[PDB]
Formats: sequence, structure tokens, C-alpha cells
Amino acid sequence: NFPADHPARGEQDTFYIAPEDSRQLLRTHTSPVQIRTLLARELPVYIIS
Amino acid sequence: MLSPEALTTAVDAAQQAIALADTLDVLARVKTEHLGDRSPLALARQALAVLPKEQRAEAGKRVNAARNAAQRSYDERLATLRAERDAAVLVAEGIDV
Amino acid sequence: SNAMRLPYSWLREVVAVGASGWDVTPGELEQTLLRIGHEVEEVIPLGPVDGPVTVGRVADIEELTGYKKPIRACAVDIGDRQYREIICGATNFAVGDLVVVALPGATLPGGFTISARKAYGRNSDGMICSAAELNLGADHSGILVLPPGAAEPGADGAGVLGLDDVVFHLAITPDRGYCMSVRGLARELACAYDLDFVDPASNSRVPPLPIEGPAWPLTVQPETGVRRFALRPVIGIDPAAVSPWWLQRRLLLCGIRATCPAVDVTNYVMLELGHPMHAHDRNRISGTLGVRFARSGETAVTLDGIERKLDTADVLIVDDAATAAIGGVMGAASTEVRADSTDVLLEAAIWDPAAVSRTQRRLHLPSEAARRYERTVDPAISVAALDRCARLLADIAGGEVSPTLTDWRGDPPCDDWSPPPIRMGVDVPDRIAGVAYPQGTTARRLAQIGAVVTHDGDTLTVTPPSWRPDLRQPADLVEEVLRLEGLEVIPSVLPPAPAGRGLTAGQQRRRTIGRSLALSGYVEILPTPFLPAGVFDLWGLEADDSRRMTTRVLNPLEADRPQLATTLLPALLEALVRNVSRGLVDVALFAIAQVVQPTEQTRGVGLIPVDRRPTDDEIAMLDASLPRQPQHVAAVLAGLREPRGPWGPGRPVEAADAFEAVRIIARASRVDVTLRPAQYLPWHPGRCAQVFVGESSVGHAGQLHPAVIERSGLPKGTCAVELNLDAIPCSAPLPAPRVSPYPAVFQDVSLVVAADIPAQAVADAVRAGAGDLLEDIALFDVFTGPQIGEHRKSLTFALRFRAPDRTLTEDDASAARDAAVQSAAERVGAVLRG
RNA sequence: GGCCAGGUAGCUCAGUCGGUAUGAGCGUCCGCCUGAAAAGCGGAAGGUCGGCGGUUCGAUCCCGCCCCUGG
Ligand SMILES: [Mg+2]
Ligand SMILES: [Mg+2]
Ligand SMILES: [Mg+2]
Ligand SMILES: [Mg+2]
Repeated sequence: NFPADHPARGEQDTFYIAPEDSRQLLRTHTSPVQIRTLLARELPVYIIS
Repeated sequence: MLSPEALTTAVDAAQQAIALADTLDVLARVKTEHLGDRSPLALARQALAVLPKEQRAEAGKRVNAARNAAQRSYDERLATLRAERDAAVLVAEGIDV
Repeated sequence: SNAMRLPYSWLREVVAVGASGWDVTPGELEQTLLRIGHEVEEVIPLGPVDGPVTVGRVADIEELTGYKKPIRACAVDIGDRQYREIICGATNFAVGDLVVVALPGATLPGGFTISARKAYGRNSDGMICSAAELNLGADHSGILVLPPGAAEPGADGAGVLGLDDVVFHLAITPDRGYCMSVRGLARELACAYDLDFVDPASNSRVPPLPIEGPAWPLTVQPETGVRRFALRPVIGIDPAAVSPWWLQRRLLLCGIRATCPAVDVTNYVMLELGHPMHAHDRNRISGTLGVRFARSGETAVTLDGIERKLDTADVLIVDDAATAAIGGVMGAASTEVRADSTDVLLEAAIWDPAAVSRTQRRLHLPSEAARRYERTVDPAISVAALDRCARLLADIAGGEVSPTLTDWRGDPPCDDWSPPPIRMGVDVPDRIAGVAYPQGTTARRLAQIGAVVTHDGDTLTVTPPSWRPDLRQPADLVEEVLRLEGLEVIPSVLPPAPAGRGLTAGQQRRRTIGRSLALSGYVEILPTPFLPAGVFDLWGLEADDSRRMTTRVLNPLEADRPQLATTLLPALLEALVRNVSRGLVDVALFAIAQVVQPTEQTRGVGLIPVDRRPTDDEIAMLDASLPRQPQHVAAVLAGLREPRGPWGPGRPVEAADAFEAVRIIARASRVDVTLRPAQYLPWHPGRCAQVFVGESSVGHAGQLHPAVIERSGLPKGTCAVELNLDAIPCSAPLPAPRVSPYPAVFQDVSLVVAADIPAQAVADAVRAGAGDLLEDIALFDVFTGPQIGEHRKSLTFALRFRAPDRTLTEDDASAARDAAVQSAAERVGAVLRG
């Protein structure tokens, strides 16, 4: 739920993967693992990464 | 440390000692005594400061060509010994892993 | 970017309009702001000063010459018949200026006691103070010059300067742009303290100015995302007028320098209401003002006299002559207010938040206006903020407000800026908070923050106010109820977590490997993914080496380290150099982390809509576009493997120590590995083993190549090992040992083989021929003496035979030994020692 | 983004705006010494003075670009 072109996302300075606009980066948090677990596992989920 | 006779003498003394070194450890000794700060070719560049200003451009040019001669012979000799070392590590230091 | 600074006195004043007499300590105010969600980065009190600190007027200036710097002997009127002679080094003041004087006996911030001094051959009876010396501001170049009429000579300096005030430095989260002003912060305090709030932007506080016609011709392209564009002129302002001290001081305490009334009022109103304002010199406008996207390759010079390259996504204000402003970022120097400006046209506009964000970030202009527009500015208060500016500017600079107004509000004009209503159950905040809130708490709190609440049985219909575009879903409303009621009331109950499966086999193996290596003498590090500069050039790898295919970072902290690690050794060797270079020369390190091994160029995937679950094919596509990231275990060794002591001088690191590190990892993983000779940089090609689990390669180990050691500044004889843990299968063996009660037979067999024959191959040949009677085999001698031919070696194994059902004879054991020798002769060409 | 100040031996730091950094402390090596050590005393090695170019007979020093710091 990060808003695009917004200080909630732009001010989150990130190691972006070259070239520019690759939509690939080094994760600023392990939160994308929580997205993968919700897509992979069945409910209920009680997970730690 | 003046005439080209004194420069060619030190270059040949440095060049023949460079061609004599067969191991990398020996070439390190030659680098100290023939290219280091206490070497004859280094003392020739140190004497360029006590020379009159009108003579630094002429004498300094003869020192650079002499230093580049011994420096070029050192680099090619260092590459030759490094090439021999790299080609000999397989057999001369092989073990049963 | 999220900083907001304001003095407590100003904040208290706005709150006190609807809560007369309201006043709290700075300590309590900080806790209240923290309790409702506003980070207080710093609480900076002003001053303090003590003793005679008074307002003075410079009555004369004598220039003391002949010194290292210009020095002034000043006669200062402090309100009595005896003027004071004060030596001052500053030069930013003239005769007749109002200054702040610290007389002998006064105390300035920091225990600086003031007394008479004998400076520059003169007697100084005090000092003229700077803003920094009074702890009022950061200005230390010159001394503080109060604007004319601010006070009379003799007035108490602390009272005039308001040194009892306190400045609050707040970090505002990007969802609360309305708090980027005294208006929003005062409203928050009215909610937290259950007070009546009088909106400083309401018509009662800013009564509407007359509307008798258009103020300026205007063409607006609605595709630019502009929501409102209002203009009102102020004619006949005095170019000599200065902003009063109360206005210059509040700007100062908020971190804005005063310049001229026209600009000071626009900045003041922006701080007060949150609506950025801008003042144009109307006499420098040529024709119709136009709001449109910039064209390809269009440029403009901004307020600071710097030319900017514009994009077709940038919104501009132009006329018939040039560009007047970069919409929502900064105005241009063309229509900029100057010292001789007499007729001002004020700009009150609402820009698209995303458009301003892209433009200010591309141009690196985080101005006060831009960082407010990108967090959404309340579009309903435009004309209110406009009328506030026009009335205040005309009053200060002796101008006159023109009764004309242009107010573009879209096609068709929008006369109601209410967001869409939200439906939410009355007890939804109660469920998420886990607290049974009192009756009507949700509706009361939502009404406090400005929303319209209507009841429909148990379902609330909530319409958030125009200054709260962050309130879009019921969850947003839940946060408002919970934060105002306080998160401290939420109880602590542990959730019903089901019967979990615990650690996976891979996570359990990762621990066992770490425990084993640490118990064997290795020290774990945390490897960095950024490779050292030119590490593969030092290793002498070929240009087509797969380890060179690395993923590169666009914005690394070091421009010479952009590539991600395809191997763990460069990070381990870097930590190995750090230890050895600092006196710890006998070191053994290991690391267990992932690598980044791309199989193609950097290929991205377009945005998948987040209003739905991605399909299983879309999830697989996102995974395939990512580089392979297997988990590796690696280790490096140098110096002594075993330290010296009362037993002996210790043993240096050798290649066999790295080979044993493989078997330590293999035993921890409960897999069987084989080591085979291989050539693989950066290892020593004659002391390099390739590790196999079955017939699958999992890594290498041994001594590093001496040329790599030289070019990398490593210790001589440094050894290393790197394994691919993902390439090693997780095993779950179930042994069923059968212990035989019968005695064993011990025999030794000596075999002569070629030098190149691996000792393991000889043992495998002996094992294959001996049969099931062979219980254990162990090599204990390798002899290459003179009685052994050149390029040959003698190997002697200790054999242990035992039958499961009988006692053997020496002939029975010798039959298996002779069968083992025949197998060794057939498989590795062994000859029985003789 | 500014003019500045910096990056110097294995570690921590001095110092030089053209021909030797006589660099320091500690680290490394040799000798006397000890059964073997260390200290002590006496000897040495090691920097390509951040990188890539340019100017010059010659650059740690001058000029340009760039990398990484402090303010
Ligand atoms: Mg925080
Ligand atoms: Mg919220
Ligand atoms: Mg250092
Ligand atoms: Mg000694």
C-alpha cells in the first residue's frame, strides 16, 4: 500500500537495482516476505521472518 | 651520478643483477639495492636538487632515461618470474586432496 | 522534508481562541503530542537571560580604525539621560537602529556573565547582542536589529524578544499534511484536550473580502490536475515598509528569514493555515496568466535566478512574455516581488500532489510550498488564505485591497470539497482496539477531527473534512478513534496461535552447521553483499566467468562497490584482512548467507494492480525476473590453525584444514561428500578439491592461489572453502546398526601406486574387493623413500575384519585382503609392497 | 549545491605547493642475547602520498575530471 509519487515512498531511500526504473531493488524491510507468505500459505498465518 | 658514463654503469649493474635473479625473493633484494632509495640511480635523482638551476633540465633528462631503462628491465623480469611461478604451482606444489 | 517548527506561544494563541486560558507546560505538551502520534524531535526553549538586558537605539557610530578588523564605538540610548558607550564589531546596523543591549551584570545563555571591558583602547559598557548570543536564532554574523517601532529604548529585552517562549521541532508523518501548520496542530490539541476549536481559516476569523469582478485574466488547462487557482490584488503598497517585529519573530522561530512585507505575509499565512501563498509583482505580468503543462525542452529561471530544465509532466504558470512560476514549487524571477514593487497580485492555488512531488524531486527543490502540496493542501481554504494575505499585507505595507477576485474551481466549478462518505459499523473501532469504548465515543471523536457523522441504526456514515484526504476507509477512521482515546487503554492478550510445525529441515541444518564450525574454532561474520572494487580482477578470473555476472546497484553508498556478491569469499577475505592487519594473525572465519547470481540482464515487471490477488502465473513471473539467490556456507583461514602452548609450537594453516572444514559441514548436514582434484580460481590449482555430494558439484576448498594472495594483500598460505547449501540435499537417514558379538581380525596392507593416484581411490578399491567382512579401513602411512620408485608412493591401510555370525581365521581374513589387493590392482594399478 | 580542509607504511597519525616522506609511535625482519623467548642495544625491509589523465626533462606538491570523508 505504498503510494506512488508520494513522500511515503519517495522519501524511503532505497538501493535500486540498475538500470533506472527496473522495479527491482534491495529490500528496505522484510515486509515483502509477509506478502509472499500470504500468497503461498493458507489462513491462518502466524509467521516470523 | 653525473655523466652518462656514471648512469650507464649503474644501469648495467642494475640490469645484470635483474637478469641474475631467478626467484621472486631475490628480485625483491635487487629492487632495493638497484631501484630503492639507497640505489645509485636514486641518488642521481637526489643530486639534481643541489645542481645549478640552469643544468637541472639537461642532467635531469639523462637520469629519467637511465631510470626508465632499469625500471623497464625490472617489470619484464617480474612478469617473467611471475609467469614461471604461475605455471609451476600445479606440479611443484601438488597434493593429494 | 517532514520538519515542522513553531513557537508554543503562537500555538497556544490559536488554541486559546476557543479555549480561553489554555496553557500547559512544555513537558506535558510533548507527551500529549507523542500520545496522539506526533514525533517531537526537539523542544528548544529560548534564552534564558538575566540582569539588565534592554532595548537600545544607536545614537552615534565612531569608526575605530587601525585595527585588524573594522571596529565601532557606539553611543547607545538605553532610555535614560546617560548614553552608554559600547564597542561592537558587527557592521550590519546604522545610526537610529533598535538593538538589544546586555549591560554589565547581565547573564546570557551559557553562563556568559557580562561586565565592562577595556577593548580596542576604549571602555565598553556592555555589548550589543546577536540572535545566537540571546538564544533567539542562529544568526551570528551580525547583531540583532529590531524593526523600527518594535519597542522604545529601555524596554525589557526578554519581554520584547519573547525569550520565555519555547520552540517545538516536529517530524510530521506524510499522512498528516494538515499538521504542517499552526491550524492543524492547534486542531489536534483541541481534540486531545476536548476543547472547543475556532478554525483560524473560518469566515468568522478571516471575513471574506469583496468580490466585484475578475482580478486577472486566466486560462487553466484542467489536465494539469490543478484543483483551484485564486488571485486577488493589493495596490499601492509602500516600498519602504517593513514587517512588524511580531511577524518577523514568528517567521524566525519557524525557520524563515524575513525579507519584505509582501513575501513575509505569504510565508506567515502559509505557516498559520497550511496553504502556500505567493506574491507576484503585477506590473511585471504581461497579458493573460496561463496554467499548462510545460512543453518538451521548455525551461524557466526560478526565484533564485537558476535555470531549470522542465518536463512535459511539469505544471507551469506563464503569461505572454515568460514563465511566471513552477506550479507549486517556486515562482520565477520574472514576476518576482522586488524592492520597488508597489502593486502585488497574490496567488492562492492548489496543485496536484503527485505532479509537484515528481517535479520537486526531479529538480531537487524541497521548498516549504512543495513539501506541503505533495502532502495535499486543503482546497477549501484557498480564498480564505488569499483574503488573509491581502488584508494583512495592505495593513502592514500601507496598501489597499482591490475588491476584484479570480477564483477558478474547475469545469464545472466545484462548490463543495467534501470527500466521499464512508460507511462503518459503530463498534468497528471497539473490535480492532479490543476495548469496549463508552457509548458514542466513535461518533464524538470523528466529529472532533472535523467529519460529518450520521447514524443509521448501527452503521455510521462519516464524511471526512476536506483537509483530511488520508481518511478513505474505515481503518483510517479506526486510527483516529484509537489514537485520540490513547493506545495505552488497549489490553494485552496473547493470540490463539495454532499448532505450528517448528523449524524446517533447512533452518535446523543451518544452525547445526554454525554450531559445528564455531566449536571447531571458526568465528562467524556478517558478510556484506557489495563486492570490493575490482575483486575479480585480483582473482584473475576470465571475462566469461559466471561469478562476474553480477547484479549492480544504481545508488550505492560507494560508487566503486555497486555489484552484489555472487560469492561469499570476497567479504570473508575482507574481514580476514581486517583481523590480520590489527594484530590477530591466527584467524578462522565463516559465514552463512545468500548470494546474488543473475541468469540474465536486469528485467523488470510492470505494476500488477493491487486491488486483487496476483494470479499464480503472475507470482511465478515475478520470481523468474529475480536473480537466483542460493544459500552458501564459506570459510577462510590464515596463520596458525592450532595455537602454541605448553604442548608445542602449534601448527600452521594448510589446505587439509579447509578440506576438514568441508567434512565438518558434511557431518553437520549428515551427507557423504567426495573431494576430487580440480583447477578453479582463486584456489591453488595443485591444492584445490572440488566437493561432490554424489555426482553433483557443491563447491570447492583448499589453499588459495599464491598470485591471488599477492595481488589481494592476503596472508601467505591462506585457505578457503565455499559450498552451495541449496545444492546439498536435506537427508533423513535411519540407521539400523547390528553390533556383532564376535571378535575382530586386525591386518595391515601396504600398496604401491602411482603418485597421481588419490589415496581415497585406493581405499575405495580395497573396500570394494574386501567385501562385507571389512569393518573399518584407515590410511596411516604414505611412504616415498628411495626403495619406492620415482613418481610412486607406498600406502599402508589398517584393516579391521569382523564376521556377523562367526569367529574368523587369519586365512579367512587374508582371503578378503588378497581379494582387496586384486581389486586395487584392477582399479588403480596397485602393486603389493615387496 | 558552494568555496574550503582532507584521503599519507600493516595500525593510529605527523609533514612537504617540482628532483631524499633522512616521517613518528606501534606492527614485520635480522644480529648480540636466551634452552627457547621478550625487553634492551645495534641493524634492516615495507608507501608506487585516493583514482584516471594533462603540464613538465622530472609530479605526493601544479591543472582538469572522478571516487570516499569532515565542516
Ligand atoms: Mg520514530
Ligand atoms: Mg491514518
Ligand atoms: Mg591507514
Ligand atoms: Mg628482535
